[PDB]
Amino acid sequence: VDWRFFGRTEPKEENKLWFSDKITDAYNMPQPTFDFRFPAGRTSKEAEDMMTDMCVMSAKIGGFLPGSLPQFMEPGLVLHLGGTHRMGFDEKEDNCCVNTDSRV
Amino acid sequence: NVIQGQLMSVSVPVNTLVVDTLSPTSWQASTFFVRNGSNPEQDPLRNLSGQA
Amino acid sequence: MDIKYDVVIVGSGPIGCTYARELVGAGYKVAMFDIGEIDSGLKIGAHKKNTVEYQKNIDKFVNVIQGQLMSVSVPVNTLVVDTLSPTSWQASTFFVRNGSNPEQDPLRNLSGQAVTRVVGGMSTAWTCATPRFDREQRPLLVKDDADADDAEWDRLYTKAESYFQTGTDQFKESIRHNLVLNKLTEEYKGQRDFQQIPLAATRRSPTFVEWSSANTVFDLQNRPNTDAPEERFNLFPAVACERVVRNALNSEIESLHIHDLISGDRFEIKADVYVLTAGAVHNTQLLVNSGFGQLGRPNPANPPELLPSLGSYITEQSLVFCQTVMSTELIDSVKSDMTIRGTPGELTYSVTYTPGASTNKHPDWWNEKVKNHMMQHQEDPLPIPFEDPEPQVTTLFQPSHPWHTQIHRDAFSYGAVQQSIDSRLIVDWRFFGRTEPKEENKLWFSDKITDAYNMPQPTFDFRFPAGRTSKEAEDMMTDMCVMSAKIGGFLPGSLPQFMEPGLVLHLGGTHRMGFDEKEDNCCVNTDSRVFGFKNLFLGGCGNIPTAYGANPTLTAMSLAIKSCEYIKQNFTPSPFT
Amino acid sequence: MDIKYDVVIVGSGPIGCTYARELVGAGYKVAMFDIGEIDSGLKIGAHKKNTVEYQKNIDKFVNVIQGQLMSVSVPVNTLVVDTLSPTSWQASTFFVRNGSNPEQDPLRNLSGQAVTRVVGGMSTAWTCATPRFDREQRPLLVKDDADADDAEWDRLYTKAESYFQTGTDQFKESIRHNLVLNKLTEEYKGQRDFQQIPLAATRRSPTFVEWSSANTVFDLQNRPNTDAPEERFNLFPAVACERVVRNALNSEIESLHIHDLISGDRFEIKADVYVLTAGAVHNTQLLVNSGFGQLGRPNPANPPELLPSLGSYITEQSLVFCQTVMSTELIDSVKSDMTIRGTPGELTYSVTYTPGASTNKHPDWWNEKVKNHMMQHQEDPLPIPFEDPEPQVTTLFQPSHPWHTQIHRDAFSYGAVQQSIDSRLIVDWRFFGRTEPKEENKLWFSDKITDAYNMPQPTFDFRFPAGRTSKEAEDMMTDMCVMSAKIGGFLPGSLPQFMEPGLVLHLGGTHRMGFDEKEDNCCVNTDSRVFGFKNLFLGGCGNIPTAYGANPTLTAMSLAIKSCEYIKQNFTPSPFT
Ligand SMILES: Cc1cc2nc3c(=O)[nH]c(=O)nc-3n(C[C@H](O)[C@H](O)[C@H](O)COP(=O)(O)OP(=O)(O)OC[C@H]3O[C@@H](n4cnc5c(N)ncnc54)[C@H](O)[C@@H]3O)c2cc1C
Ligand SMILES: Cc1cc2nc3c(=O)[nH]c(=O)nc-3n(C[C@H](O)[C@H](O)[C@H](O)COP(=O)(O)OP(=O)(O)OC[C@H]3O[C@@H](n4cnc5c(N)ncnc54)[C@H](O)[C@@H]3O)c2cc1C
Ligand SMILES: OC[C@H]1O[C@@H](O)[C@H](F)[C@@H](O)[C@@H]1O
Ligand SMILES: OC[C@H]1O[C@@H](O)[C@H](F)[C@@H](O)[C@@H]1O
Ligand SMILES: OC[C@H]1O[C@@H](O)[C@H](F)[C@@H](O)[C@@H]1O
Repeated sequence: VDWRFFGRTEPKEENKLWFSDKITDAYNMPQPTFDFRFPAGRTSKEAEDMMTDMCVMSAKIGGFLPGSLPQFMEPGLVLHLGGTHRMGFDEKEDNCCVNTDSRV
Repeated sequence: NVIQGQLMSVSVPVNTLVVDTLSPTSWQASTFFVRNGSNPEQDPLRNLSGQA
Repeated sequence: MDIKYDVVIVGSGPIGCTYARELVGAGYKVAMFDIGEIDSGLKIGAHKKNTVEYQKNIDKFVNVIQGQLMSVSVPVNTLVVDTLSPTSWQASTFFVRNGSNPEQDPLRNLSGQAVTRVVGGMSTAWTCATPRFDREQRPLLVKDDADADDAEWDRLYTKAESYFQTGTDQFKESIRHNLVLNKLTEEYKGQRDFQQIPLAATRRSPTFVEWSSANTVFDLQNRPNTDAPEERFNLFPAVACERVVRNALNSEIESLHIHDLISGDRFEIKADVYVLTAGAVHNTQLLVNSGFGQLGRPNPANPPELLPSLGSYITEQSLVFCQTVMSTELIDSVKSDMTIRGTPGELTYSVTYTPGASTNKHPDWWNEKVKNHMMQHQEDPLPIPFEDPEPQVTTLFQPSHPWHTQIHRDAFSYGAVQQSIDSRLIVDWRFFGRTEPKEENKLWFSDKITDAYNMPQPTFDFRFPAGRTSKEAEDMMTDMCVMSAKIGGFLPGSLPQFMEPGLVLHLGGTHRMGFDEKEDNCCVNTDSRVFGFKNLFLGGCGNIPTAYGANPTLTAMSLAIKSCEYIKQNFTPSPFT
Repeated sequence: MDIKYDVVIVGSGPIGCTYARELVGAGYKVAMFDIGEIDSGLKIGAHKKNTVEYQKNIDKFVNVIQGQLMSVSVPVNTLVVDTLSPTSWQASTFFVRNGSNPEQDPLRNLSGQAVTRVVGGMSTAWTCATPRFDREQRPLLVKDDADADDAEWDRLYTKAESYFQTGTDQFKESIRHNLVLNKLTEEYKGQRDFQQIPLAATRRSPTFVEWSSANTVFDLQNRPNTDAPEERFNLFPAVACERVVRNALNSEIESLHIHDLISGDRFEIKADVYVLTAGAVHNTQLLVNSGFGQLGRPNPANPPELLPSLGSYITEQSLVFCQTVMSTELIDSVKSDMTIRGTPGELTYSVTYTPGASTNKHPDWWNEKVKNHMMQHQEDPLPIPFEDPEPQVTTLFQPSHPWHTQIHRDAFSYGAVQQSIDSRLIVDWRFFGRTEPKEENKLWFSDKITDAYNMPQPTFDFRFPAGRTSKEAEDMMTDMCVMSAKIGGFLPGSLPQFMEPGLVLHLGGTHRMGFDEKEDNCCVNTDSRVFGFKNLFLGGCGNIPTAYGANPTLTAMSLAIKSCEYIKQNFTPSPFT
C-alpha cells in the first residue's frame, strides 16, 4: 500500500516564481526561476507533524517496505503549485492578481 | 514511464558534481560552467527542484 | 605451555577476562586460549578506538568493526549475473561457492550475525553501553523471594560495573548531549525518565575518552610478573579450541583438545576446571563438536541424549534505526541566552551573555562555550563548538515502553550526500526490542559442511515470534518515529528501518541458564555449571534465558562473577611451585 | 626519554626503518618518533594481514586498509540535500563543514590521496609489490657513466631486496597463477616477458604467506636488549613532530620540536643528524612548517628563500583497473590431462591422470591437485582446488609498454551480485602509468586552514600533464582491455576504469632529488641531504624526481641505503659509555 500525505503551505510574499531577463527556455521564453522555502512557523511544524502522523497511521496496516521508507519528497515533485497569479477581492488589500470572476 | 516522459523540469540549477575519473585525454572543464540547459539564475538551495 | 593447569578458559573476551580476573586473583593457575591474535597495541585486548587517530577521525572506526566481523551463516547466493562476456565460464546452477552455507534457509536466517576472532573478542570494538536489566528482563537467581533476588543482582551488577568502569557522567557537559536530554525530559515529563547511557568508559580529557574493554577487566599479561609476583596466568593466542573430552558417564570433562594454529599441531590440556567463554555462537559450536546436543538438522524423532535444550530458545533483538538532523528550533535555542550585535567578520560583531543571570536557559559552562565558539569562528553559522562531544542519551526499558533506547552518535560511514550535512546536526537513534524464547528458534550445526576452521558450520533457523515480540517490535518502530521527531526530521539516507536480523549482535539463550534442566528447558544452572558435569562452566550472553532489550554484556559478566564464586568454593588452587 | 641522540628519525614506516636498521647497526644512538601508535600485535610495525583470520578471510582486509587511510585534502561539499524535513536546520550556503579544505579546487585535486598514522606507516597494509625501476624510470646516481650508474643501482636494490625479503617464488605452485602466467607468455611470445610480481613476502605454508613490512626491515624493539646488547634505539609513538629548527645561517638544523600527544608536553630534541621519513606529504608539511619553501597559496612574485622547488614537480601515477572472469577455454584447459569416467556423485566416477606422460600439458603436481579436488568435491563444477593461491603476474614496464602491470588478486570488497561469481574465476588487473614532472603540479600548505593535528592543511594543485603522460595513460587503458581479454571477459561491477587521482598512493617528487639544486629543480642531493644543510636528510618517495610507473618503495629504500652510507662516513657515533 502507498501512503502519501500532503501538507498546506502558508502564502508568503518572499516565496516567488520569477523569470530571467537573460536566460531563455527551450521555446525562447524568459527562463523560470524559483525562490522558495517552506515557511517557518505553522507550515513547517505541521509538515513534520504530518510525517509523524503517517508513521503512526501506517503502522496500523503493516510495516514499511524496504526501499520505500518514510521520506519527504523533493520540493515540487507533488505538482500542486498555487498562488502564482492569485485571486482575492481587492488587488492591493488581498495582494492578488485576479478577482473572484478570475478577471485580471 | 509515461508520466516521466512528459514532465519537463522547470528550473535545474548549475550542476557541481565532480567527475574525476575521466581519462587524461578527455576534454575537461576548469569550472562548473552553464551546461545542458541548466539555469544559472537558480539558487539550488531555494528551488522547487521537483516542479515540472 | 604446560600440560596441566588449575583452570583453562576458552576465549579472551570480556567474559573470559572476568573469570581470569576472579580466578587469577584468587591464586589459581590459569591458562586462556584464544583462536585469534594479539592486535590492540601494547595493551593486550584493549579497545581499538583508543588511539589518538580514531579519536580525531571517529567515523573511520566503522572500518575497524567491519574488518573483524565475519558473517556466521551466509546462504547460497542466487543473484543472476547475465552480462558476462560469452567467453567467460558460467555456472549452470547456483552451486555452493565462496564459503556459503547450503544448510541455511535464506528466509529463516540471522544474516547479520557475525563473530570476531581476536584477543579481547568483540570488546576491542564494542560501543560500551552497559545498562542493568530491570526485573522484567532479568533471569531469576533466587526463587520465591524477589527482595533477595534483587539484592543478589545489585551486588553482582555493582561489581561488574567496577570491572568495566561503568559511569553515567562522561558526557555531562556536552552541549548536544544536554540539548537532546533536556528536550526529551521536558517532552515526556511525568511519563518517562531520560539519563546518560551507562557507558564502560573513563574520560581522560575534553577530546579523549578511554573506552573500556576486556583489557579493563584483566590486562591479559602473563603472570607471575613484577606487579603480580604471586599470580599465575598464561595467554595462548592463535589456538583453536576444538573439543572438551567427556568421560563415559557424562559427569566430568577430562581434557581440552586444542589446535595450535602457528605450528599446526594438535594437543590436549588438562585442568581441574574448564570454562567456555567463546561467545554465544562458538560456545555452542564447541559443545556440539564435543558430543553435547545433536549434530545436524534437528530431528524430534531422535532427541539428543545430552543437553537437549542446547541451541534452542535462541533470542536475538529486533533493532530499528534512523538518524535525524537537529531542528531549527533546537539549534536556535542553543544561543537563546546570547546578545548578538553587529555582523560576523566585522569589527563590531559582538556575542555576549550574563554569567549567572536567572533568566538564562542554560548554565554558564554552556554559554561560555557557545560565546567562545561564535566569537572565534565568526564564519561558522552554528552555535555548537566544533569539539563538542556526542550525545549519549537513553530512556531505559519499561513495561509501557519495553525496548532499550540509545540516542547518540557512534562511528558511521556517511554517504557523500550525507556528508553534505554538518555532523553537529546529526543524531543516531537505535531502539532494541526483546524477543520471547521459543523452542523452534534454533542455532544448529551441519554434520556435513564445515567453517573456515574446519568446525561444524553454524546454521540458524529463526523468525521473530508472532504475538508479543512482533507487536512490540512494530510499536517500537512507531515510538522511534514519534520520539525522534521531537529532536529533528530524518536524515535522508538513514530513514527509519529495521536492521538485518542479528546485525545487532545481542544473541542470547543458545546455552541458556535455569534452575532445573527439564522444567526450565536449560543447559546450565545459576552457577553457570553445565548440568551433570562437575567441572564444566559456560560464560556469555548464551546463558541469558529471558527476553531482554537492553545491551546484554553487563548481565553476562554479572553471571560470570557468580559462577566464579561457586568455583572458588569448590576447587582448590594448586600450591605455588 | 633523553633529549640528546646521535640520530633522530621522524616516521616509523619502511623508509625510517631502513635508516634505523643501517644506523642502529653501525652503533649510533637512535631515536625514532611516530605520530601514530603501536598496532600490529607484538611484532611492532608488522603487516596486519599476517593473522590467521585475515588469511582465511582475505577480502575483510580491505576494511583494515580503509580504516587507516585518512584523505589528505577534501574540497568543500556542494551536494544538494533537498528532502530534509522543513523543521530541520538548514544551510543557506555550502559553508566549510566536516573538516573539508576550502583552499582545495575540487577539479585540480588528488582526491584519492590519503595518509596513514600508525607505527609501521603504510607498510602495515601495503600490497608488497617491489619491482626495480629500469633506466628510463630511474633517477641517475652517477652522471655520464651508464655502466657505473647501473652498478650502483644494482648494489643498492640487491641490498633493499634483502631487507624486504623480496622474492619471485612464493606463488610458483598456484594453479591459477600458472594458468594465467602461461597463457600470457604464449600470447605475447617474442613480444613481452611475463613473470611473478616481485613480492616482499615469505611463504610459511601452503595457506600462509608472511607479508613483509617495516618490522621485516627493523623490528623496532628498544635497544639495548638481549639480542642486541651493544645497540641503542628508542621508539616513541604518539609523538607529533612539528618543526626542525634552522640556525640563522640556514646551514644546520639545531633541534626537532615535538609534541607528545599523550602527556601533551612539547619538547626540543637534539641530535647530530635529523632524518625525515614521514611520507611524501608529511615530510613536505614538516619542511614548510619549519620555514622551507613557501607557506600559503603559491605566489611566484614572492619566490621562497629556501628550497624553491619544494612541493613542485609532484608526480602521481594514472591507475586503470578492471576484473575479469576466467574464460571457459582456460578453465577447461585446467583439466586437459584428466580422463573422466562417468557421472559426478554417481558410484563409479573416476578422474585419473598418467603421471609423467608426455602428452600431459601440466606437471604432475598440478594434475594431482586437480585430480584430488574433482574426486573429493564431486558437487563442485570447477577443476581448481578451493585453497589454490592467487595469481601474481606481471609484465614489467618497457619502452613499448611504459606502464607497470599487476594481474593478480588483492583484498577486494565485492558487491552482493559479484559475490555471485566464484572467486576462483576472478583476476584483478591494475596497470600503472608514469607521470611527467611539471613545475605547475604542486602540493602546498594553507597559511590559515589547519589539519587534525593543527598543522598547515595540505592542498593539491594537480592535473595529469598533457602530451606524453595523457597519451600513454589512454594507451595504457587500451592495453589493459586488449590483454585482459586473453584471460576472460570483464566482471560486471568492475569494468575498465581510471581510479580517482592519487588513490594509487604512489605520490613522488614532493622534495625531489637531483645533482644540482638550481639546474635540476630539486631539494635534496644524491645522499638525500637537503641542499645547504649539513645534517638534515629526507627519505621516501618524495625524493624520486622521475616519471615512473612501477611501485616506488624499493627505489626509495635503495636511496635511503645510499643516504646512510654518507651518514656513516660523515658523523661519528657517540661512545657507548
Ligand atoms: C560493534 C559492536 C558493538 C557492540 N556494542 C555493545 C554494547 O554497547 N553493549 C553491550 O553490552 N554489548 C555490545 N556488543 C556485544 C558485546 O561485545 C558482546 O556481548 C561481548 O563481547 C561478549 O563477550 P564474550 O566474552 O562472551 O565473547 P566475545 O567478545 O565474543 O569473545 C569470544 C572470544 O572467543 C574466541 N574464540 C572463538 N572461537 C574460538 C575457538 N574455537 N577457540 C579459541 N577461541 C575462540 C574469539 O576469538 C573471541 O575472542 C557489541 C559488539 C559489537 C561487535
Ligand atoms: C593499501 C596500500 C598498498 C600499497 N602497496 C604498495 C606496493 O605494493 N608497493 C609499493 O612499493 N608501495 C605500496 N604502497 C605504498 C607504500 O606503502 C609506501 O610507499 C611506503 O609505505 C612509504 O614508506 P615511508 O616510510 O616513506 O612512509 P609511510 O609508510 O607513509 O610512513 C610515514 C610515517 O610517518 C608518520 N608521521 C606522519 N606525520 C607525522 C608527524 N607529524 N610526526 C611523527 N610522525 C608522523 C606516519 O604515522 C607514518 O607512520 C601501498 C600503500 C597502501 C597504503
Ligand atoms: O506525485 C504527486 C502526485 O501523486 C498523487 O498520489 C496525487 F493524487 C497527486 O495530487 C500528485 O500530483
Ligand atoms: O550495531 C548494533 C550495536 O549498536 C550499538 O549502538 C549498541 F550499543 C550495541 O549494543 C549493538 O551491538
Ligand atoms: O590501490 C593502489 C595500490 O594497489 C596495489 O595493487 C599495488 F601493488 C600498490 O602499489 C598500490 O598502492
